[PDB]
Amino acid sequence: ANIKSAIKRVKTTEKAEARNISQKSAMRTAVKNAKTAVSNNADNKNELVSLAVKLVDKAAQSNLIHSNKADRIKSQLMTAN
Amino acid sequence: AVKIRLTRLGSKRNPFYRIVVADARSPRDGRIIEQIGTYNPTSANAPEIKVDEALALKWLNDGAKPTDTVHNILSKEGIMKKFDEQKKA
Amino acid sequence: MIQQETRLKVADNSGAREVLTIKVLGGSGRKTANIGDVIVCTVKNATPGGVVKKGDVVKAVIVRTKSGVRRNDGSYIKFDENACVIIRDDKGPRGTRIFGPVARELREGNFMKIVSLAPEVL
Amino acid sequence: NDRKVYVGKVVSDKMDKTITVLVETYKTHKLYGKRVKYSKKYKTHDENNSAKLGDIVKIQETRPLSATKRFRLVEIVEES
RNA sequence: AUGGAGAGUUUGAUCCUGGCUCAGGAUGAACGCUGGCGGCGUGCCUAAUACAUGCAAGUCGAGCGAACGGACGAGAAGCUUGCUUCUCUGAUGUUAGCGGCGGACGGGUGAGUAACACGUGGAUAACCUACCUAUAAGACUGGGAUAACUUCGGGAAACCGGAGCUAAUACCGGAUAAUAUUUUGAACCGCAUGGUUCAAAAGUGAAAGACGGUCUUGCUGUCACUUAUAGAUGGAUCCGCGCUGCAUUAGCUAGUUGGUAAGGUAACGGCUUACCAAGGCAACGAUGCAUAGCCGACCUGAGAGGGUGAUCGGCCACACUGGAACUGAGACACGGUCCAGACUCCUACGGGAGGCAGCAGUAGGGAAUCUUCCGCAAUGGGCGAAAGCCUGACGGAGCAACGCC
RNA sequence: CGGUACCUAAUCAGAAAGCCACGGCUAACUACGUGCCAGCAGCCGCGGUAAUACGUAGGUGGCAAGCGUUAUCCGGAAUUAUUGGGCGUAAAGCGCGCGUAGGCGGUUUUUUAAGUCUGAUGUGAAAGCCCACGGCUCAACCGUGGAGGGUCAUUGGAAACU
RNA sequence: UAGGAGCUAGCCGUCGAAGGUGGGACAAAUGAUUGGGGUGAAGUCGUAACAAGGUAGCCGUAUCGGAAGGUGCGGCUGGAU
RNA sequence: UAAGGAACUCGGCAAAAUGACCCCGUAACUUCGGGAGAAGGGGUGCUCUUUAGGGUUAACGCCCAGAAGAGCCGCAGUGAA
Repeated sequence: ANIKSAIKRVKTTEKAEARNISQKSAMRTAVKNAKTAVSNNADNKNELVSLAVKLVDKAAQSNLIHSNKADRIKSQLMTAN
Repeated sequence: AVKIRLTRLGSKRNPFYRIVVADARSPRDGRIIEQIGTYNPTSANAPEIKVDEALALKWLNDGAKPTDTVHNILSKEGIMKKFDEQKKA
Repeated sequence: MIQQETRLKVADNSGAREVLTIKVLGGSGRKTANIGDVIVCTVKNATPGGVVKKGDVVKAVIVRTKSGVRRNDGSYIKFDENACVIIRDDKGPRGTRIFGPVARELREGNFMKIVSLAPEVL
Repeated sequence: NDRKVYVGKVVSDKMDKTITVLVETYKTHKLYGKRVKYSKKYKTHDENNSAKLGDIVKIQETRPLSATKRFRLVEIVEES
């Protein structure tokens, strides 16, 4: 017996999870290569890091990621750089 | 949000209300934070409001909201009138 | 081709897990059976509980032989095991939870209740 | 605030920076009222394998540093 | 200190040991006989067994597109000179959608769990916290999209699967500020460590609606907005003790116990994965099996102590059974999703659906436990400027000598 | 809720009692029937021709909108005894040694404060139990103020006894 | 043209509930028949104990007997001089 | 040799199936030796790295690899017997 509010919440949670995993995989990709670019002393060791630290609190002022995993990721980049 | 409420005690066809600052998600007759005073509509003539006004202002200054009947209780004594002078100063 | 003393998986929750055929009913001298043919059979491995128990003699219809049937358009269908549904002597089953695919060729044998209680029919 | 300040007696210094003290006190019995000694092996965190077996060690509790040790060392009153 | 009694029974007759049986209280009691009422309470203890039907979570037009209804300026007039044909200012009303918030509370149940579940007392220099309150600083400039709607196909259906349009406090891009983070200094502690100025580099927001007055304006009040601090709240983890019966259960562990790294968690950590080391617990009862939610409390007792967990509160656990993640401040979610399973239902047989341990009710079990009622008027809760709507929470009515007076 | 609570009038002794016991514990008994039969029974035990114990009838008594039976729990039960029991013969001393763990341990002085005692807090929510008032027409019940948290933890002290 | 950055769908293998087997452990129900016990009424047969109970009884053990019991060895007085 | 799988038959007669090696596990019952290769499972090709034993020895080499990763190929790796 579906109440007529929960049939609308299952709709708007599919619409809102597609926007999340697009953004949340982009934050995990942009730190997968910037942590590689901290190694090897490459060219964009101060440009991809500025992109990675950017996206990991675009997703922290929104509630994708928590504001203590944001500070934990951006400390694992900027200490090693 | 914490809000000053009325938790009813007493028997059938004889309501007795104690006034209570409590969280909005607790049940009515359930767990409380602090019990300010009482309220009794079915007495002889008065409502018999007892409020320790030194303590009711400790909650109104950090987020307690009266809900439409204790806001009449506090105004019947005069706590809500005296509440402005903390905000005015 | 299903003859006497063939073990068949039982394809519902009638209480049986394995069953062996006594006779292929039909006519006299009838040797084999395919999809849509009713066989009389004793259960050998039975589920604890249910309806039928080990040593009951039940009637049951063939669904999904391993040597399947030919259709009028020259099409064929074959399955990886021989299965079986125990019925209740009005061409209606014992269970309500028929398992596995059922061949189409028993729609025309008035086993419509077995079709409706089944997965995708092919 | 402040944390608990127990004193004990080491039992087995195994390898890798861990000793286990033995705080012994006297619970009384419920019905008959007789005092009875009982033991409690409290795992604790040695810094650099300092304390040896036989020592009496003052300890203090801390945050969980492993699965079973919750306490730290502060001071050694006597040793062997 | 208002606090303690007994009797019968072994014998032909005694004394003693010793069990047995009564006199006293209570109950979620049942049954038999009998039966004017009234007031407060209480009423599936069994099968955490399966459930027909209504019905318990919705709300906001002052977030905004659409729609629909219709007054009101409403022509020429079919002349039936008032019927509106349509046209319209469209006042204003209603909703199917998008969106915000609430669905994690309230309500039920005690299956599982002998356990940091609970009780009590602590700890967090290892923690998170939407709304609410307070303090400041802000709210700039652009963009594309998609339901609704129109059209198509499948299906008797209900809903899928396509095609083209549209709006926002939806979504997204760019500016502008932090006490976050990473580098360098000066205090104090309880080991890692903190707090409070400093000073350098990178990083990050946004919303408009309905008013007011007056300038064809530009400031503006109400409450949404997001940024940083606090407070209040709710939550989490850790610890000392207190936790049933068996030894006719005596060896349990192998990520098990440490280490060093790395990930990841709100957070510490064998929490997980690599290597290194062989530890760890246990007659003070490891383990195993069996039983049981725990406590306030209630019943009993002169106390010591014994017994119970109905009702009423606190906490935990569960939501047909077993796993999992999403959304969100908060769930790994009772009238949410996904998967697996066992049952059950509709069917035009093409594929669709449901989970009363919510409130009454039914069948079944049973010695046994009720109306498919009324109301949001009170108190409380949600959403709203608000009126207000929704609230089987709750307030009442009904039945039963079930108890008390 | 509800034209309910309640208050005014009108009428009538109208319609509104059963239930279990009667030997002795245990306050309440005589008579007919029946004659180890039918049956009672919590215990001991009643019935075979004069039954106060069966069955009925008249009495009486317990107390009453209830009464009685059954089930379960605590008490009586000092029949798990710390308070508060025992082991020659009633049930109960291992058939006796050597000894591990544990329990317990002579006298004095100094000393510490774990046990112990004492006083400063804090806390053991609300409801109820006890006590005192208030509101129910009384009482049940309801409300408010108090013993009070006495279990524990934090803090000073005391130093005999372990 | 569009492409790169991405992203989604799919695909690949580690962990994974249920299921599949397999041998044991544990627990419960049932089972033709069976052997002790309890209780009853006694069908029936004895006389073992209690009186030095007909041979003092009893305890351990062996043996014999359908059983009660009998005997050997040792012990006891809770027995007779 | 489809499909079935002892329905054959006096009877699984015959045939089939099992088999090597390595690893893991192996019950009732016992005269304690056994049962026991009980049963029941798993693995096996080739190529390249890692070191790695036995020592062959001036040693890695000679010789079995002591083992672990990585890769390749087939329907199948004691690929025949």
